[PDB]
Amino acid sequence: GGGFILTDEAGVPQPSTPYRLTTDILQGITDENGKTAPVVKVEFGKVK
Amino acid sequence: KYQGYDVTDATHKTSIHNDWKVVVAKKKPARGVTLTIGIFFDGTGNNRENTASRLMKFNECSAARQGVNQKDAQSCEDFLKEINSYRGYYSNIHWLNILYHPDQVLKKDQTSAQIKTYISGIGTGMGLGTSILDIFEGVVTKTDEAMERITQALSEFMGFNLSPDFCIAKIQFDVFGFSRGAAAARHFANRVMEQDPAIARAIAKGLRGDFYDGKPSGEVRFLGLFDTVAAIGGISNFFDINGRSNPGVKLELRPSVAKKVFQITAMNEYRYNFSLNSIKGMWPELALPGAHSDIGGGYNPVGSPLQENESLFLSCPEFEIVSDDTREMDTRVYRKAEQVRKMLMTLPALKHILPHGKLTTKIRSIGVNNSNQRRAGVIQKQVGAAVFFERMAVPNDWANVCLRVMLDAAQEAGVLFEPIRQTNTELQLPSELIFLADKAIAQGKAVRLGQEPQAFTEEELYIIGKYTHCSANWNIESDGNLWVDPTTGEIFIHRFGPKGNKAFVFPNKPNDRWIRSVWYM
Repeated sequence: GGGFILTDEAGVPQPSTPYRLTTDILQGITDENGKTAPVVKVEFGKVK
Repeated sequence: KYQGYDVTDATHKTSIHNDWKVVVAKKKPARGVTLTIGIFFDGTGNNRENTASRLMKFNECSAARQGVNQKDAQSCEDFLKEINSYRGYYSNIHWLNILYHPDQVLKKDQTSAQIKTYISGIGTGMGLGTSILDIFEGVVTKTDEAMERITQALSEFMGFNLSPDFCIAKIQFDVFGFSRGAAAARHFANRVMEQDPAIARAIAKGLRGDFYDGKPSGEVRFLGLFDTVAAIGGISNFFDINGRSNPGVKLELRPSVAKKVFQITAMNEYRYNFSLNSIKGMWPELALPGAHSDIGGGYNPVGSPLQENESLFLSCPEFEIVSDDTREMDTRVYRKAEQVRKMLMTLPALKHILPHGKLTTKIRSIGVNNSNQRRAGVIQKQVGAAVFFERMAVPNDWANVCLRVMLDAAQEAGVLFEPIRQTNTELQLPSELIFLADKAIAQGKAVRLGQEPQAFTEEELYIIGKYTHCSANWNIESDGNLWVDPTTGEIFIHRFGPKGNKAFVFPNKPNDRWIRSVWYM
């Protein structure tokens, strides 16, 4: 198991980025600490 | 307004640590691309009509609902066979699909893209009732198939664009239909107006969870309708299935159903089973000379093996038994047929179609076996009379004009279409029809600008009458999967297989007085 954590080049995690983690596909949106859902490569979507 | 994350390292190790690994990614600007999905709801095309649709046409048009007993119906069939299934050609929805500009890989600066989708037509013993009910409810089922096809098209588009540098800022729809794809198209537009959750589900299942801005179910940019016929036939008189309620088809187009809506209408479509759902008064509607498949396409070219040759009963053939001495031209059926012929020769509905073929009254005379009268010395004959129209090699070039009118309307609405080139020789107009097409295009502009189109003159309407097909006729067809009650007209599906009988329908019978039934909104 495990997961990913999305941050900027400077250390500010990104709150509501979409993601797609593939090992089977587990889609979702990162948490307030920019953390994926627990489960691999991750594809991050776009935000407004 | 949109942002993406460029990821240097994007992989990790699973384990019992269950460790969470930072993924530093820089914040990149993201384009907002307006993605338009072209929804193309066809009618019948380069396909034959399935049995269920043809049997649906029995409703209200069987030989029993008319005063045609089974003996007279078989005599009508014999008459037609002695004077002289159908596969159609590519419709205008096919050509609009081929010409709808597709976007596969976006450019570095492209902020608007187009993808396209094609949905086929509705019609293309135990199951037979279920099949006729499937055709009866075909509009909503086709909108559902459109949702699945939208998912597939979005998957293909985002498979051509891997690791996107853009966000889809809007999902637009260009919905095009021909008649039962036109009701379907209208239904689809209403589902987009009602923001149906199935549409948003399909967009999400095609984008695979990717964020898209705008209304979650999208918006309709252009609604292009060719001849809205919600139902071709019915189930009201079918004993097996009439219990089912009408399908929840939404055909009313409120001022926010789309940004631009355009309908072309067949001015010379007169069949009973093909009644118009008109948008006149609410949205721009162009009435154009021609039949149903002369507005939406579907007639094979002159030189094909499937060339359209019209040998049509323009009156219901009428038979009566008389004495063999009696002259065929001194019979009630002949007088009725001649009355119908002289009515049709003055009818303005066929004013421009009849001068391009021969209109005659055709007489059939057979012998009648009656031994009882033979002993009395009376020999007897069955004399039937009908009105026959014969026209050969009807060109299909007026659906290209209707195509160009719809292309002009859509291009005004903002839709991008590939140019019609000399490469497309199926879309090239005869010289006789070139200037007229311009006039037709101008007429479309007039109805789109709210004005009144400059109508075609009678010389121009004659030249167009070379190209319009007579689709309403009294030719009889038969099927062995039904039995129609001779007294009530109720249809009974043969649920255990054909019983060897023949049930007779006039599938393309004209509406009464040769005036099409129009349902306004």
